[PDB]
Amino acid sequence: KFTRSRIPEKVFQASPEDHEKYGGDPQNPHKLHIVTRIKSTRRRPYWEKDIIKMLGLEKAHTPQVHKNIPSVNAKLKVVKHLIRIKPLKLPQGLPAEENMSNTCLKSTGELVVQWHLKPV
Amino acid sequence: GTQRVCLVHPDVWQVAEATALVHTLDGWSVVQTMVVSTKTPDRKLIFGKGNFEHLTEKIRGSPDITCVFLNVERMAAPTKKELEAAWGVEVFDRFTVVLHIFRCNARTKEARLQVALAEMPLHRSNLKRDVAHLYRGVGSRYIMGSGESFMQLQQRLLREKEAKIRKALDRLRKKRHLLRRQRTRREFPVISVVGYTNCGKTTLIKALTGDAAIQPRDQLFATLDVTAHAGTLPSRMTVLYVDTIGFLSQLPHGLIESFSATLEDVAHSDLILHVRDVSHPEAELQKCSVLSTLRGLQLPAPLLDSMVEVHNKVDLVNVVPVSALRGHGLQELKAELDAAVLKATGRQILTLRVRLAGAQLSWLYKEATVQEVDVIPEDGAADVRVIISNSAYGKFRKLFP
Amino acid sequence: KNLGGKSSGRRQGIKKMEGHYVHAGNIIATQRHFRWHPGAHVGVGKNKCLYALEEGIVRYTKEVYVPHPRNTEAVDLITRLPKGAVLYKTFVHVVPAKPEGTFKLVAML
Amino acid sequence: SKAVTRHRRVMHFQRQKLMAVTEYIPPKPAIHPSCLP
RNA sequence: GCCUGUUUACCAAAAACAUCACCUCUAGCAUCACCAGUAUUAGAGGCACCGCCUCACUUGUUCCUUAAAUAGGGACCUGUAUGGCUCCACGAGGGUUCAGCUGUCUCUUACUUUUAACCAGUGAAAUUGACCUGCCCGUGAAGAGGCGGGCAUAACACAGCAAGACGAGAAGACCCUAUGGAGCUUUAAUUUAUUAAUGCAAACACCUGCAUUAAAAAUUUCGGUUGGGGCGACCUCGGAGCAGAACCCAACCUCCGAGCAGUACAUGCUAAGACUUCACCAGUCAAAGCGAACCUCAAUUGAUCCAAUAACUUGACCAACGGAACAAGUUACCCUAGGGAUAACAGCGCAAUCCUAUUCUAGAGUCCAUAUCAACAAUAGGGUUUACGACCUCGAUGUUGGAUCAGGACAUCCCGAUGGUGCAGCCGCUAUUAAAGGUUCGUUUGUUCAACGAUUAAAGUCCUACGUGAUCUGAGUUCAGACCGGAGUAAUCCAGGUCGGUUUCUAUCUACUUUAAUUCCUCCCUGUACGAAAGGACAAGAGAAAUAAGG
RNA sequence: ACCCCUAUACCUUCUGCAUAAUGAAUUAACUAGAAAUAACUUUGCAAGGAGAGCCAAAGCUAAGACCCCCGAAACCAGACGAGCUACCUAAGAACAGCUAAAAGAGCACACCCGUCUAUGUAGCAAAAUAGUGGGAAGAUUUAUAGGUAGAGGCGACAAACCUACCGAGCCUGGUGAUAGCUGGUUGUCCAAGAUAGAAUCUUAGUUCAACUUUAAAUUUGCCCACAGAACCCUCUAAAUCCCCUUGUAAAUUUAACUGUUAGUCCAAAGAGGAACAGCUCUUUGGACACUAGGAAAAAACCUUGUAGAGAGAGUAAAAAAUUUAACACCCAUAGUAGGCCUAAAAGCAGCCACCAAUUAAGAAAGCGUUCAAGCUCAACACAAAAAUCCCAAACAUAUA
Ligand SMILES: Nc1nc2c(ncn2[C@@H]2O[C@H](COP(=O)(O)OP(=O)(O)OP(=O)(O)O)[C@@H](O)[C@H]2O)c(=O)[nH]1
Ligand SMILES: Nc1nc2c(ncn2[C@@H]2O[C@H](COP(=O)(O)OP(=O)(O)OP(=O)(O)O)[C@@H](O)[C@H]2O)c(=O)[nH]1
Ligand SMILES: [Mg+2]
Ligand SMILES: [Mg+2]
Ligand SMILES: [Mg+2]
Ligand SMILES: [Mg+2]
Ligand SMILES: [Mg+2]
Ligand SMILES: [Mg+2]
Ligand SMILES: [Mg+2]
Ligand SMILES: [Mg+2]
Ligand SMILES: [Mg+2]
Ligand SMILES: [Mg+2]
Ligand SMILES: [Mg+2]
Ligand SMILES: [Mg+2]
Ligand SMILES: [Mg+2]
Ligand SMILES: [Mg+2]
Ligand SMILES: [Mg+2]
Ligand SMILES: [Mg+2]
Ligand SMILES: [Mg+2]
Ligand SMILES: [Mg+2]
Ligand SMILES: [Mg+2]
Ligand SMILES: [Mg+2]
Ligand SMILES: [Mg+2]
Ligand SMILES: [Mg+2]
Ligand SMILES: [Mg+2]
Ligand SMILES: [Mg+2]
Ligand SMILES: [Mg+2]
Ligand SMILES: [Mg+2]
Ligand SMILES: [Mg+2]
Ligand SMILES: [Mg+2]
Ligand SMILES: [Mg+2]
Ligand SMILES: [Mg+2]
Ligand SMILES: [Mg+2]
Ligand SMILES: [Mg+2]
Ligand SMILES: [Mg+2]
Ligand SMILES: [Mg+2]
Ligand SMILES: [Mg+2]
Ligand SMILES: [Mg+2]
Ligand SMILES: [Mg+2]
Ligand SMILES: [Mg+2]
Ligand SMILES: [Mg+2]
Ligand SMILES: [Mg+2]
Ligand SMILES: [Mg+2]
Ligand SMILES: [Mg+2]
Ligand SMILES: [Mg+2]
Ligand SMILES: [Mg+2]
Ligand SMILES: [Mg+2]
Repeated sequence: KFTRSRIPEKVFQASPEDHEKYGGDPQNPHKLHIVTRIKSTRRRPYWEKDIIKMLGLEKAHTPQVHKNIPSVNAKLKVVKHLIRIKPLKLPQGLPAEENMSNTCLKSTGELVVQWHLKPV
Repeated sequence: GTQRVCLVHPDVWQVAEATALVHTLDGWSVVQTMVVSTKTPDRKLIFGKGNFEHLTEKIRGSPDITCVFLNVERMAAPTKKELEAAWGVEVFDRFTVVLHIFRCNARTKEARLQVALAEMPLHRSNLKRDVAHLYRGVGSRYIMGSGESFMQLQQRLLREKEAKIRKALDRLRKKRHLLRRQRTRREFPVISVVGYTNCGKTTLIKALTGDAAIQPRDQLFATLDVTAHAGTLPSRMTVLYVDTIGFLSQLPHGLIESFSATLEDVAHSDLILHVRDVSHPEAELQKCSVLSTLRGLQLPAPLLDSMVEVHNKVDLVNVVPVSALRGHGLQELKAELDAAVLKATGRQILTLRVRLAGAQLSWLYKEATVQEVDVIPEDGAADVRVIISNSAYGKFRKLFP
Repeated sequence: KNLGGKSSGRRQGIKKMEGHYVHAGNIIATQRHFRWHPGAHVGVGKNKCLYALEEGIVRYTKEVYVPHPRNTEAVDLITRLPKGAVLYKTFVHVVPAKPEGTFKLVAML
Repeated sequence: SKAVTRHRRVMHFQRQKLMAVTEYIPPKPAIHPSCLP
């Protein structure tokens, strides 16, 4: 019978080689995930459909910010084959009230708080 | 597989023969014997009602009886049906039992084909019972399809199977002729060893040839394949003994005649050797049975006339008494076989003077059996006493004038 | 040749898993054999069903098994047990939540 | 069709792709050792 | 079948019905049949003249008939079974046959008339979703003009053809289903309203009322599951696997069981809260309290209504077990509504079965696995058998064979080339290549097949809707009639045998309609090569024919 | 205009239809959802409402909304039918010629019938024509009038015939019979919407459940952290239940309803079959019964889904790979034919030992010998095939 898959915990224990490859320090982990649905929930189990709806990833290629916490991570583990997860980067820090209207999420995963649309 | 059988022998030795037949099955055990006399062998019930009721009550009272072996050549369909209904167990006759042992022992494709031909009558007899589970009540109301009914279709299929078997057996006969071509061309004398079942044909051939691969079994109908083994006679002549299938009495002729494809090697034999089991109480009946079986097989009349006889199993107790296992009269038997092959194959034992040069002596060695060579060095020649066939003599006369 | 075997499932098993608030009289688990044994504040019916004798929380534990001395089969099993061996069984417990009652001032005589 | 078949059962195309992608790749020894001293 | 006769008007004319004759049963009597009659009469029947009796049919062997016979006729041989033998005459009855006859046929041709084609007049029918209506392969709701890949391709008439348009025609007659019909039979259920008898009443035999017994009928039914339906088995309840771990899970799936028993008489009454066989019904557990002492077992059963009882309570192997209060068979005499939800033919899936090829090197082959085979087995290929599945078609895909015409594959039967040989030669066997061409006529039987006769160079294996019924035939099968054998009480039925039995269609579309030959035999080589003999060649050459094509 | 590219009529039915499953030639006209209970919405009045009766523990009054068409074979009642046909009644008629002789006689006209063949099959004909054939003085044929009427008649029984269609006539009426069966069910637009089973003379249907829809009330619904859920059985699967947080916004309950309860393939765990089936049966999940792209065409495989216009753009899945078999050369004396074994068995039929000479040779690893002999070897020396006709065309080398 086809059932829900229990991912062994060893899969989610990064190695030093993984750290070097993907550029992430085990200490000081990132706070937020940018998650984009890159796969259709069609032809996938209803539980994956429901998890996608819960995470609010109904539209494909639409980034969504999520907490990097154990429960959200469990849901993302359930639907990990349909999504792309990246760490949200804040080169200029968190947006403030003043610059809340000038933000932009660049394809690199950086939320720039000044968007001038002018040459550097 | 496993069968406990009650041996019901009608009467008008044979019990011992039927017991041996049962034992041959390797899983069939005789658990009861009933010799019952009757004056009407041909009837729906072979026995008069007085004996029939006693047999029925005895059989049904005995619970170990899985089947009954009626020592009759072949029981008709009504007789089988009535006996089955009365005795509440399966009924087997000589035909069925012999057919079963033939099927069990048959190992070669030729033997399997021949026993299938032998079975064909059994399949025809049991057609109704073998197809009763396929009727499904379909016929005469379904308005389309071939006009053949269920039984007509089954009979057609059985006939087609029999035709296939007969075609295959004809091909086998052709192939056997092809195989015999070479031995016939090189003029090997052929002696076909025939006789009653279990009379010692295989053992005698083993004793004569000296082969060790020959395995004379204790069970009946051990040899189901016609096979040729070479041996040497006192005259240094090589003779080919053909071991054949044994014959049984009170058995349908068709069963054995189904083996004619492989038994035709007997017809092309130069001599026939009847192995009489003299120790057996019914040796005379065995002789009658085997002679009738050979006549049915249509062996050449000259060959049947020239048939030699050897009394095997003489140790247990005009001809040559022999003991195959002990090996008592083998040398004598070989002497008479030598004489018989000389007078049958048209081989002349003659002295022949040859110049000791030109390879005439080597030619004579290779194309004839040089019994002896007396050499005259003064004339530089040799007189060879040799057993030479007519063809070899003609070849020599032309080659070396 | 094979007749019968058409009986449906008894729908037996645990009705209240651990941590479930249970009111007095609730059936905790229905069983054909003694899978879970009665614990504190848990009663057994004629058909071996476990019902809550008090209002509280269901807890499943593993506790040593000491049959009644008149339970001949269990006593024989124990008599045949090697020294040092202790049987264990799963027991169902109801940890009562509310107190039996409170003392209230009813009249200031 | 049962899980165990007398013949090699056809794999679901995704399983076939998985098996093709997870095939053994031998280590290529850069310069062929045969023609090195 | 005695005969002459009768019959299903419109598919059966007969062996069926009748029939003289014979036999069985009933009836002792008149004013509307019988009958204006009276036991030698009348009616209801059976069978079938007469004659002889109270032997016939089945199991095998054989003879005649044919060249050849599953045909026809005649014998003998085994067992079954006062209604059995006997064919005189007769028969559009069913088989066999001598002789003759003949276009039945080998083998078809010529002519005349009709029809036909063109001209003139008059002028339908079914059919028709629209069509701007091609071929191949593949695909697919399992068989494409329309889809995919190729190929082909100016437009049109006219005359032919019948391979397809699963062609037109009839809402398939076969098969299944429907709590759909009807006919018939019954020892199916329920009745005797109606008659005929009696008996008791009423009246002084008849009539009336009430009962009983028969005949006659009447009303109604004839369960379900089901690898189609039938047969068989099963139908309710519980335990265990399948279903390993909360629950739940099908099977005409594998196995076990139950329709109680035993002990007690608080096996009393009440009452929170829960469980629950996936609904409901029903079934379960139970604190506390009153009252008392100080229930085992898995199933172990059944509702409502209605009966018995004063009441409490009890009542169906209602087992088709959620239970109609009480109803069976058969239909080919059948009918209606449907079903390709479901069978028969076909196609299609599959390849158990079947066929074929390689591998092993046991065993046959005198020795020798491999000239030819080949056990135990292994690996492959085919889709011709017997099956299974029920996917298209039941507002029809007409059915086995044969005629006619044949298309295709090669796994080649012959002719061609080649290797091996247990190839001396001739015959052969085996294998590679070769599908241009060819692959007979007859007796029996519907035979496709099979047996037999005579031939041939051979009389190949298959597929093509078991190719080909809008080209033909209907002998069988397979309607309605009728017998013989068997089953049943009967209707009627039967994988038994048989005699008879309506073969529609004027072509709209597609497609098509004038495209260097093989073989046998005779002679010679040559009675040569070869061979001990027997027997007996190739190659090359000459001549004769036959078939096929074209004239 | 065509040529270019894309595009498998519609309806019904079905698991699934371009389907070679049904219907339809086409135009015009006609042709098919009737209604209570309880609910919902809107008013009036209100512990009362209503124009007597009835209801009322906010009810009550009124209104709005709310349920099709055609089709059987049948059954019964009353009429009508014997100008056809079955039989009968009355009184009539016909039957050449020849042979025979008082004939259910023979041949054979008229006449009656209809054996066989051909034609015809919307025909000349709703049963005929031509030939052929049976009877043709009788149980014959036939004209006329009359009679027997359907729970019936009549019948030389063929379940025949009874006014063209008799397993039981025809007409009218009950009657718009009934049909769990088939077919049909007519304006526009949007939205939600495929989902376990039980019982059933029941599996072609229906009621309940489940699912689905609408409106309303309320608060938890889904995902899920530990902890927790059995021994039998020695070991043992994917998982499941429960479940705070967390991410989400749904869930339960109340009121009122229909419709679906004859289903297909794929992945997986299994059962039956034959570890066959596009086979059948359960379980988990997916897809299809809805759009689109791809796998050639394509319901079930892969990608992808929430919908419009655009002559913009980035992508998703998405194109098969393979080509396979050479091989040693030289050389061999010999204890002895090692014993036993056997007629002999000599390296080689079998058993025991298997030493030993020449630099170099197994008391012999395969052939071969009846036995020998002769041959070597070891040792020195230096993949496939089926039937209409293969199937895009091609291409190895221009920088992912
Ligand atoms: N006492 C004894 N027995 C013997 C003799 N010859 C043969 N036998 C036995 O007879 C039986 C015959 O066996 P085979 O020789 O294989 O038989 P066959 O003659 O081939 O006959 P089938 O078994 O029918 O083929 C065996 O038990 C032999 O041992 C003899 O001389 N004496
Ligand atoms: N509960 C119950 N009712 C019964 C039983 N027997 C009969 N009945 C009732 O009677 C009906 C059956 O009628 P019948 O079959 O005629 O009964 P019977 O006792 O065999 O015969 P009668 O007395 O002639 O009716 C049922 O449906 C009930 O109404 C029974 O055993 N139990
Ligand atoms: Mg033998
Ligand atoms: Mg069970
Ligand atoms: Mg007659
Ligand atoms: Mg007559
Ligand atoms: Mg008449
Ligand atoms: Mg007729
Ligand atoms: Mg008539
Ligand atoms: Mg007729
Ligand atoms: Mg008669
Ligand atoms: Mg004939
Ligand atoms: Mg004209
Ligand atoms: Mg096609
Ligand atoms: Mg034309
Ligand atoms: Mg025509
Ligand atoms: Mg078409
Ligand atoms: Mg048609
Ligand atoms: Mg129909
Ligand atoms: Mg019928
Ligand atoms: Mg009915
Ligand atoms: Mg419940
Ligand atoms: Mg029931
Ligand atoms: Mg009939
Ligand atoms: Mg009908
Ligand atoms: Mg079929
Ligand atoms: Mg179907
Ligand atoms: Mg199916
Ligand atoms: Mg049609
Ligand atoms: Mg070939
Ligand atoms: Mg016919
Ligand atoms: Mg006739
Ligand atoms: Mg017939
Ligand atoms: Mg025709
Ligand atoms: Mg159509
Ligand atoms: Mg239809
Ligand atoms: Mg039409
Ligand atoms: Mg009249
Ligand atoms: Mg006259
Ligand atoms: Mg006359
Ligand atoms: Mg009759
Ligand atoms: Mg009849
Ligand atoms: Mg009429
Ligand atoms: Mg109606
Ligand atoms: Mg929608
Ligand atoms: Mg979108
Ligand atoms: Mg060497």
